[PDB]
Amino acid sequence: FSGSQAPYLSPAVPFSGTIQGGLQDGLQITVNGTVLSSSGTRFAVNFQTGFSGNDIAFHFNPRFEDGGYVVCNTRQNGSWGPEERKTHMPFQKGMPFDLCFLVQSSDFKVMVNGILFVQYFHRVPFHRVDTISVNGSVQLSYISF
Ligand SMILES: CC(=O)N[C@@H]1[C@@H](O)[C@H](O[C@@H]2O[C@H](CO)[C@H](O)[C@H](O[C@@H]3O[C@H](CO)[C@@H](O[C@@H]4O[C@H](CO)[C@H](O)[C@H](O[C@@H]5O[C@H](CO)[C@@H](O[C@@H]6O[C@H](CO)[C@H](O)[C@H](O)[C@H]6O)[C@H](O)[C@H]5NC(C)=O)[C@H]4O)[C@H](O)[C@H]3NC(C)=O)[C@H]2O)[C@@H](CO)O[C@H]1O
Repeated sequence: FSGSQAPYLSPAVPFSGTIQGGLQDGLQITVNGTVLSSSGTRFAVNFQTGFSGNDIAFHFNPRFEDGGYVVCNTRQNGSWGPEERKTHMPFQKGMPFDLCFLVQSSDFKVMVNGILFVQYFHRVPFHRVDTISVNGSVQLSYISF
């Protein structure tokens, strides 16, 4: 590791932890782990304000359902917005993955196993994000910065 916040090593799922200094343009956050085989049909990574879960700037939510698709959304003052759905599944049940979020001024760039998968254009100010959560059908090796 060569970043500036110590990695969360082998974090238990569900996980919620502080992002030191908050999201910043240029910050890269990696979630590295394995999708579980028979422990649910969904997982999510949430970039959120505090630990309540009612204000999530970016919810990245693969669903092994209806062919496999990924939901991208924002929750503000407790309410979900209109979902962006990509109708391709880049993960696989039982399989290891490397999931990398690069914060840019206009969007998150989301890379799955070294391929840019989606760009989520910010709906709310990313500076207000100070917490990352991961939940659902995954086990994690690390979350790094
Ligand atoms: C004229 C007419 O009659 N028209 C109707 C339409 O109105 C109707 O359309 C449907 O209308 C309903 C409302 O009535 C709704 O809008 C339907 O849309 C669906 O809405 C659901 C619920 O919001 C969507 O599912 C949710 O999606 C969001 C992202 O957008 C999240 O993925 C939600 O997942 C939850 O996420 C939480 C945070 O990560 C998580 O909680 C965490 O869990 C952790 C443990 O793992 C830990 O506990 C932590 O503390 C906690 O915060 C939850 O576990 C997680 N829940 C689940 C179940 O995973 C997700 O629930 C859904 O995607 C959306 N679908 C669509 C298509 O938009 C809308 O379809 C239609 C159809 O009925 O009929 C017409 O006739």
